[PDB]
Amino acid sequence: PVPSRARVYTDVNTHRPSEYWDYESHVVEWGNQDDYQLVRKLGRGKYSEVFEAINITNNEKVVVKILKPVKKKKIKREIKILENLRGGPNIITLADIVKDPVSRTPALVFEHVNNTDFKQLYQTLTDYDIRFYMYEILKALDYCHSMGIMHRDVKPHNVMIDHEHRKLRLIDWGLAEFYHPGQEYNVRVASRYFKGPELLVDYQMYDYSLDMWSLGCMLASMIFRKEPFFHGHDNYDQLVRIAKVLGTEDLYDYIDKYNIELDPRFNDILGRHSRKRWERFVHSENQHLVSPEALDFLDKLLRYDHQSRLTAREAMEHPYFYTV
Ligand SMILES: NCc1ccc(-c2ccccc2)c(Cl)c1
Ligand SMILES: NCc1ccc(-c2ccccc2)c(Cl)c1
Repeated sequence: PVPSRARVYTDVNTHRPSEYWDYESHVVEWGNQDDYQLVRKLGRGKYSEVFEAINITNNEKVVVKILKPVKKKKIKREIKILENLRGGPNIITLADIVKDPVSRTPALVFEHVNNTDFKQLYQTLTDYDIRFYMYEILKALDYCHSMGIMHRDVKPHNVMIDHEHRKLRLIDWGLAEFYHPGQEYNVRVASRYFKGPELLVDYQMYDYSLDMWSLGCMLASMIFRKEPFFHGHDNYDQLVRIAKVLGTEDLYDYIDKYNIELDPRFNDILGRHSRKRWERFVHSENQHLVSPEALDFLDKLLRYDHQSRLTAREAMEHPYFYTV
């Protein structure tokens, strides 16, 4: 394959000492698990259990994410990234890191967010509310990309919103990684519906722009009330769903530009598809959320070529946000 490099924040890690990005060498220090009283279970993740808790020293609510220690290197990575990003705009705050002695289990302690339900959001949110929260996510992405970090798991479940206080936090940094120009990354990242074409075609030299594709998927589902927008049933079918909207001609131009070898599993499923106009997804139920500025902004995010997508900073300057 042909090499690629990010158009922005290309060398931010190159120009910092190893301590910043070498998470494997990072020394993790535990807090006191006895400072936290678990209140209730909030839910269960792939390799984690999330609880609402009280910090008994200051009577503040916190969230405790109990990790199933499957890979130590991955836990060190999440911790180092959370420490590096601590205090950034709309980044979840890691308040503490604790361990249970007997069970020998690590846990991350976060600021608590009174999360407004997803199904309770996409019907009451206005055109303004969509622009407002999209801009809040862009603040978090431009910040983490400026800090040389790709989130790699942008999706609705990883965006906590306290609607009453118009407060947004980008969470679950467990798949995040440091961007190093020329580095070949694992493509088995992000959640199916939000995976960029780069991942689906096994193009490893990707960058922060992967997050901009995921953001585009979120925007499309919100303005069109079609959740998820690209409904793949497996990773191969996910590319077919994208190709049914973006068309197969541009898919091959992308493969040719980067000299990508297309997996034989695509042979019988990809077919031939024209490019669809964004206006065809407009209906009576969603027309109050769609505007020419909304469709122009979406068109500039949902592009096969990872290099041709708007950066988070370029996205923030789009006319779609003139009212926020
Ligand atoms: N003081 C009550 C209590 C008990 C166990 C844990 C715990 C569980 C798993 C991993 C780390 C800590 C915590 Cl956070 C609090
Ligand atoms: N935690 C679920 C959820 C629901 C809706 C949105 C949203 C809101 C406005 C614009 C785009 C997405 C987000 Cl960011 C998260």
